[PDB]
Amino acid sequence: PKVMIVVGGQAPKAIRSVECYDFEEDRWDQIAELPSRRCRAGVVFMAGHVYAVGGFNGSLRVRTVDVYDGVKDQWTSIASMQERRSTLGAAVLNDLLYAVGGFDGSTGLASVEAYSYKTNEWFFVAPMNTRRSSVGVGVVEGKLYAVGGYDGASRQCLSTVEQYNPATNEWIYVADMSTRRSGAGVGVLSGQLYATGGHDGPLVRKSVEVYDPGTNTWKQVADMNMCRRNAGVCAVNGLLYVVGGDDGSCNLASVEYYNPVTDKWTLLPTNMSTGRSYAGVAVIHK
Amino acid sequence: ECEETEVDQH
Ligand SMILES: [Cl-]
Ligand SMILES: [Cl-]
Repeated sequence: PKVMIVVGGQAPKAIRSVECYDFEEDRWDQIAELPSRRCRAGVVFMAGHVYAVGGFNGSLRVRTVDVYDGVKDQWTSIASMQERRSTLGAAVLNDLLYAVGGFDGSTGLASVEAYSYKTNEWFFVAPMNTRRSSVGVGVVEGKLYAVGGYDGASRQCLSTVEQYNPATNEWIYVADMSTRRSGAGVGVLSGQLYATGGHDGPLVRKSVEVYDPGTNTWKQVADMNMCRRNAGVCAVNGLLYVVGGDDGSCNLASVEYYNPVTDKWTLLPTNMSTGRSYAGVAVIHK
Repeated sequence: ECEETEVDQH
């Protein structure tokens, strides 16, 4: 019996709200809100807490990190990153929490730093080849993937994907996606890397393609029910959930999950209270 | 800085 939480976001500005969805009972409730307004952040589940890394507070790009205790229902704040990061990707790999890319917001970032629960400290690792804002990340088989995003240097949305090996500490390009996807919803399900939605300028996609690390090839699956960009993505019990986002104009309150067995996207029977974009999601136990 | 995200500033 797991629960899914949605942290912060825009609606239409930075908020503090954090909603929770009970699967067994099909309902959305409010839990302990953030200590501060936060959106465009990286939200991960590192055993056994939920982390909110970087982001935007409606006025400034932040480097702070907040941690949630699903038992006492309260937020505490750990060590802040070295750099301010907004619209970044965050994931866990080999007991390390990586903060990937983001916005300064004077410049797009190619730098990556990792956090250790052991030392409570952020340290830089090898930077990406291309700076990426509005980037999504995923971890497959001890590898860290930075999917698409936006490059301020060349001024265009990216179709390139990079791979990070913690053993060698260097980034390499892999197979480019079928199209340019900025702010795509990135998740991992059954060893497969998913790139959902995203956008290139004003065009928001509902198409989804999936990467196979073994073959280094992208293949297309079923389109989502709706065009989504900047949505929250997490997977649980063989299903990949996509939460909120926006269609380039309006923030969405709908949530849909993907079933790789049947190749289907299914809407949740109950939308969120308030439509959110750039909100992070994670799954814990109640 | 600008409230908008980098990609939307474009
Ligand atoms: Cl919007
Ligand atoms: Cl931003």
